[PDB]
Amino acid sequence: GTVNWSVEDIVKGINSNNLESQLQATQAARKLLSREKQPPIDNIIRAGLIPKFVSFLGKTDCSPIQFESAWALTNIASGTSEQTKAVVDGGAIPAFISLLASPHAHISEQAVWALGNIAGDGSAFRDLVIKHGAIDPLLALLAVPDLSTLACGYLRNLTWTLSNLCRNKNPAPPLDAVEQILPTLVRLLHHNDPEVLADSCWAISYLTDGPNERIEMVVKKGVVPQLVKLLGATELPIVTPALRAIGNIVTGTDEQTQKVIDAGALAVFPSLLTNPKTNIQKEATWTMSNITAGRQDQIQQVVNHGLVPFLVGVLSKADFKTQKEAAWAITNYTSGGTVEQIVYLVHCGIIEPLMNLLSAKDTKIIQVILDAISNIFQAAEKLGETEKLSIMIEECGGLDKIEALQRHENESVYKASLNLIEKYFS
Amino acid sequence: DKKRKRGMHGIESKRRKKK
Repeated sequence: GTVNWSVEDIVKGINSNNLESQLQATQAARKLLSREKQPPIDNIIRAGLIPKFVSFLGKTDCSPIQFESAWALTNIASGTSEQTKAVVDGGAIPAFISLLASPHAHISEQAVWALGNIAGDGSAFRDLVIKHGAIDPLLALLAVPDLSTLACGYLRNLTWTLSNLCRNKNPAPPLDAVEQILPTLVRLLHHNDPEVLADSCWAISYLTDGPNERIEMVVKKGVVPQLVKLLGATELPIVTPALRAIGNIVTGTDEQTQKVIDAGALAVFPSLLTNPKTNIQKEATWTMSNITAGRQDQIQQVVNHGLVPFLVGVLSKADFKTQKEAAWAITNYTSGGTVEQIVYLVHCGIIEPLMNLLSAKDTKIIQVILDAISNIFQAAEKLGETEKLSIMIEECGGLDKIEALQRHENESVYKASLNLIEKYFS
Repeated sequence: DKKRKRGMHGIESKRRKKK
């Protein structure tokens, strides 16, 4: 019937004055665009069909052609920026927003999907969707006493589209729109469906990536405890965005970080710092580095949860990027910590793995490690233990590496290493 | 001391419907 039509046939059917022929041709187009291999998006665009599909969106009297043209346009907007732009240039945004109020749930769902793709292109189309007024009808779709009454797929598509309205930077979404969306996001963040939870966590992670004022908007809604709970989920697709959000949050002020600590996040980190997914270990160690950049009481809470041996472990054996984040964690720790906390760090066996990392090719991590070693030596100076630390660094073969760094291409490395060997290692 | 993400993988921003 409508299977395997040529673009030529589709054009001939859409250009007839027969509404049913147009319906058949539009369904054929939808089926072309929903095939698994190489959907002919550009051929459909070049045929001039987008304006006709957009016009079909407004045929309230023919519900099926509304649905079919909505689906076809959704799939065109799913492609490149140019193809999405072609959909927007056809006037599709206000037409889809009008469909959001359709009495047919499959048609409003399809409009939700289309707006999601359009907004997902980037900041400009996101803000253009917001300017046309999509947020009010979108949120109205979710204004029900219990989300569990909504169809699973309907709710999932709504959540994903909302997440796309929170997505992208330069610029971030309008602050007023974020304020309008956040309550519904919190509600979705407490829903029992894993996909809804994943997309809500992604939305929160987008909103928390920016200046501390944005983080404050999110944190004021009290979502941090729920984020920690989700940080402990079995579903990796949930843990990943939850951990991203928690990290973003701890990039902010010390009080915002303390909200994460008080919610119990640190208790989850023994798993995260040994998680078998490299990305999880990397994100978790980055989060750790930003916590050890906090107050001394926050460093102390890191100590109390027994996380220092886990940092020693990550520094000893892990993907190199994770090791780089761990080096940052150590340098922040040693710069902000007390002498007692730095001594504890040394008693956990930081020196040997720290030295093994001085043979690395990355120049920046060398700078970081030399800064950490310097900090530890300042603590030792306060205790008169500089000589014991010198011996300890020598016995594991570290002095050799430090000396070899004197003859290094980078100037900062040169200065730091020469200063270290001159002031401590004779 | 605090380092932000941009300083120096996500889900797909677009979804094609195949149903």
